[PDB]
Amino acid sequence: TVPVYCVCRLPYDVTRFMIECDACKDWFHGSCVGVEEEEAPDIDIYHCPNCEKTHGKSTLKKKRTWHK
Amino acid sequence: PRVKAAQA
Ligand SMILES: [Zn+2]
Ligand SMILES: [Zn+2]
Repeated sequence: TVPVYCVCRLPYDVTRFMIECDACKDWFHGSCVGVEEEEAPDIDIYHCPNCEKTHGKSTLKKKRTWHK
Repeated sequence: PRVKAAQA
Protein backbone atom coordinates (compact mmCIF):
# COMPACT_ATOMS: atom_id res chain seq x y z
CA THR A 1 0.00 0.00 0.00
CA VAL A 2 0.98 3.64 -0.65
CA PRO A 3 -0.19 6.99 0.82
CA VAL A 4 -3.75 7.72 -0.30
CA TYR A 5 -5.93 10.79 0.07
CA CYS A 6 -9.37 12.34 -0.39
CA VAL A 7 -12.87 10.87 -0.39
CA CYS A 8 -11.73 8.80 -3.39
CA ARG A 9 -8.74 7.18 -1.57
CA LEU A 10 -6.29 7.54 -4.45
CA PRO A 11 -2.50 7.87 -4.54
CA TYR A 12 -1.13 11.37 -5.08
CA ASP A 13 -1.42 12.50 -8.72
CA VAL A 14 0.67 15.63 -9.31
CA THR A 15 -1.59 16.75 -12.16
CA ARG A 16 -4.53 17.38 -9.78
CA PHE A 17 -5.03 20.39 -7.50
CA MET A 18 -5.48 19.46 -3.83
CA ILE A 19 -6.43 21.38 -0.68
CA GLU A 20 -5.95 20.53 3.02
CA CYS A 21 -8.86 20.85 5.45
CA ASP A 22 -7.96 23.08 8.40
CA ALA A 23 -10.04 20.96 10.78
CA CYS A 24 -9.18 17.33 9.99
CA LYS A 25 -5.84 18.04 8.23
CA ASP A 26 -6.68 15.61 5.44
CA TRP A 27 -6.17 16.35 1.74
CA PHE A 28 -8.87 16.55 -0.96
CA HIS A 29 -8.87 16.92 -4.72
CA GLY A 30 -10.53 20.20 -5.57
CA SER A 31 -12.57 18.38 -8.21
CA CYS A 32 -13.90 15.89 -5.63
CA VAL A 33 -15.11 18.60 -3.20
CA GLY A 34 -16.02 21.53 -5.48
CA VAL A 35 -13.00 23.84 -5.04
CA GLU A 36 -11.23 25.30 -8.06
CA GLU A 37 -7.50 26.00 -7.85
CA GLU A 38 -8.05 29.66 -8.78
CA GLU A 39 -10.40 30.12 -5.80
CA ALA A 40 -7.98 28.87 -3.15
CA PRO A 41 -6.04 32.16 -2.60
CA ASP A 42 -9.32 33.70 -1.39
CA ILE A 43 -9.95 31.00 1.24
CA ASP A 44 -9.00 31.99 4.78
CA ILE A 45 -10.22 28.81 6.51
CA TYR A 46 -11.05 25.70 4.49
CA HIS A 47 -13.35 23.07 6.01
CA CYS A 48 -14.05 19.94 3.95
CA PRO A 49 -17.67 18.82 3.46
CA ASN A 50 -17.49 16.50 6.47
CA CYS A 51 -15.92 19.07 8.79
CA GLU A 52 -18.40 21.79 7.79
CA LYS A 53 -20.89 20.00 10.02
CA THR A 54 -18.75 20.09 13.18
CA HIS A 55 -16.67 23.22 12.50
CA GLY A 56 -18.89 25.43 10.32
CA LYS A 57 -18.63 26.69 6.77
CA SER A 58 -15.33 27.73 5.22
CA THR A 59 -14.39 31.41 5.40
CA LEU A 60 -13.31 33.54 2.45
CA LYS A 61 -11.19 36.66 2.87
CA LYS A 62 -10.29 38.97 0.02
CA LYS A 63 -9.57 42.59 -0.76
CA ARG A 64 -12.03 44.83 -2.57
CA THR A 65 -12.10 48.30 -4.14
CA TRP A 66 -15.51 49.79 -4.94
CA HIS A 67 -15.21 53.32 -6.31
CA LYS A 68 -13.36 52.30 -9.48
CA PRO B 1 -5.14 26.52 3.71
CA ARG B 2 -2.29 24.44 2.40
CA VAL B 3 -2.58 23.50 -1.27
CA LYS B 4 -0.87 21.34 -3.85
CA ALA B 5 -0.91 23.06 -7.23
CA ALA B 6 -1.78 21.09 -10.34
CA GLN B 7 1.40 20.32 -12.30
CA ALA B 8 1.89 19.36 -15.94
ZN1 LIG C 1 -10.51 12.78 -4.72
ZN1 LIG D 1 -12.06 18.05 7.22
